[PDB]
Parts: sequence; C-alpha cells; structure tokens
Amino acid sequence: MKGTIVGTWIKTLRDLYGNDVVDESLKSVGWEPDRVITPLEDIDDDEVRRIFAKVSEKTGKNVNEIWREVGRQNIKTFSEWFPSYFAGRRLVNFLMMMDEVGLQLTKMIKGATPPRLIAKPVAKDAIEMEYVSKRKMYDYFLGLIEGSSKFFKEEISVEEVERGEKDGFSRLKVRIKFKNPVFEYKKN
Ligand code: HEM
Repeated sequence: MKGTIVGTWIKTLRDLYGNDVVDESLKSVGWEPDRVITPLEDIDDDEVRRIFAKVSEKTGKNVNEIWREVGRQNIKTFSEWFPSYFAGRRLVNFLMMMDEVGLQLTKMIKGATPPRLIAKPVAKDAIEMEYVSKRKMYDYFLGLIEGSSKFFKEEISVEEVERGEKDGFSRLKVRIKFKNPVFEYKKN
C-alpha cells in the first residue's frame, strides 16, 4: 500500500483500540511505534497483514471484524485528511464518481493500485457497485460503504449479491438502495 492510506489506518486503529494495542502491534513487525509514513512511500502489504493480525490477537476480535470496523471509522479519518473529496457532495454522487477517482489516482501516483469500484443505476433508487481487486479486502470495502453513509448522513440499505475470486481477482458486488429516488429515466 501507498503510505497515505496506511497512515490513515494507523490513526484509525488508535482511535478504535488505543495507543497500547497499536504500539505493540507496530513493534511486533519491527516498526517504530511513532513511525512517520510519507504519502508517496510504499508499505509492504504483508507487514500490514501482520499488524492487523496482532491487533486481532490483542483485542480478541477476528481480522474480518477488525477490517469492517476500520472501514467504518476510516471514512472519518480520510475525510479529515482529504476533505476535498467530500466537500459539498452527496452520497450518490460520491459513490458513483469513486471508480474514476481511482483510475485518475493510478495515473497520477506511481505504484498506486486502488480497486475498481464500477457502479451503475439499477433502479430509480438503487445502484450496483462491484469491488474488483488483487487484494481481497471484502470487509474493509463493506465498512467504507457504511462509513460513507454515516459521514453523509444519508441512510441506505446494502445487499451483497456476489462474492468470489477468479483469475486472481477478488470480486464483491453489492446492491445499494437509497431512501429517495436519485435517478430518472432519460432518452438515450
Ligand atoms: C476520498 C475518496 C477516496 C480516495 C481519494 C481513495 C483512494 C484510495 C487510495 C489512494 C488507495 C490506495 C491504493 C494503493 O495504495 O495502492 C485506496 C485503496 C482502497 N480503496 Fe479508496 N479512496 C476513496 C474512497 C473509497 C471508497 C468510498 C471506497 C469503497 C466504497 C474505497 C475502496 C477502497 C478499498 C477497499 C481499498 C483497499 C485496497 C484494495 O482493497 O484493493 N475507497 N483508495
């Protein structure tokens, strides 16, 4: 992972489980607890895995459970560090623009690999969004969706439709229903 995202994870882990659980976790992987991560730096995904695994051991929660909680809370963290992606927007627009944001990011940041989040309208009040990655972070993805709903204070229901791996790609498709109509039919 690029250092920007990893940095938000550390902060979010602290906010959720406290400095002690986090200090010992970073130490367990030979990191300095107060490590400063630079935005463009690359962090070994395996070291992250080991950190979250230690968090799991210390807190008693399973790793999946932790990733779901981090997903929910990290939206707040990210919104603090990068408000321009949230400013003046509403949930539906935020969710539908995110795939392009990732593709743009990939081009502007060497080595960055944000997952695909292709979204499409399926009803006047609903979209489908498919997470496609090399990384299988299913619970984090689901958590981020829930976190977005809280941040924007717009209630939604999320229904998982597909999950599975193929050709080394993890895929997870959800149907997200909004309270009010967000789409209308227009001539093509
Ligand atoms: C402010 C909006 C967002 C920005 C700027 C952003 C950007 C990024 C970046 C830079 C990464 C790191 C990729 C890497 O280090 O190689 C990442 C990872 C990720 N992004 Fe976002 N993202 C945003 C919102 C979202 C949302 C709303 C979702 C889901 C609904 C999402 C899903 C994910 C997931 C699940 C990962 C983990 C990597 C993986 O699973 O493959 N992101 N994103």
